[PDB]
Amino acid sequence: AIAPVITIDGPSGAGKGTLCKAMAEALQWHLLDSGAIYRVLALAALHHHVDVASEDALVPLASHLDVRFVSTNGNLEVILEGEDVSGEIRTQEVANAASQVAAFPRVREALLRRQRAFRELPGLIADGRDMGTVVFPDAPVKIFLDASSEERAHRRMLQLQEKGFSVNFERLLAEIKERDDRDRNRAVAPLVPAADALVLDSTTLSIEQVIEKALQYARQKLA
Ligand SMILES: Nc1ccn([C@H]2C[C@H](O)[C@@H](COP(=O)(O)O)O2)c(=O)n1
Repeated sequence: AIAPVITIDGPSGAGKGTLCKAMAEALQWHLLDSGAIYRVLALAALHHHVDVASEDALVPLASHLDVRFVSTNGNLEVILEGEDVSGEIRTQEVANAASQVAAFPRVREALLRRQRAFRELPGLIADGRDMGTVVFPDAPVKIFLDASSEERAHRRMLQLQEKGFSVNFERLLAEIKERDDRDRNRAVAPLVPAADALVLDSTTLSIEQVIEKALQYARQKLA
């Protein structure tokens, strides 16, 4: 309950993950990739044949979901039912399925405790959509990392090409656009910056610049 927390909310592909890892390292604080949980759940639904369009069927899945995260030894390691799925949850599908699953209010609430349990001394950087607005309301440090949707798409495309996957800009743009709209239009706990959240727009800023500003702001408020 009583422990500092830095929330980093923002749309898809805004670089929250990186920014979260970089700050966790610079502060030797714990990390929480909330998206990973939603993605893990969606992967459980697929394996256990649970209808992703059914709130009733997802709830029992959510409350009894056996997940597990291991310390970022250079990377994150997601474990479902004792099986490293770290790569499988990083596909487009799952990502689409996590959005879908994420829309049901009853589901989110059934996951509330698991996320809040990451709040431990000395600190916790929390990456998600509603960390600063629902999950940890009283966070002393709230950042809303964002960009234009065109930029985030270009970055995503360039990242895919690095790994050698075919790409299309138009398509990718429509992929995230849909994703955000869903997470933004959602009647319960939608994407939206907390009033006291610092809006970080990284459109023209390099990666180091983002970290630089994020850390400057954090250290200031946390003394
Ligand atoms: N705190 C969060 C994190 C994620 N999501 C949902 C909407 C995102 O589309 C999806 C995957 O998020 P991420 O790409 O950050 O893994 O899960 C959410 O509703 N709340």
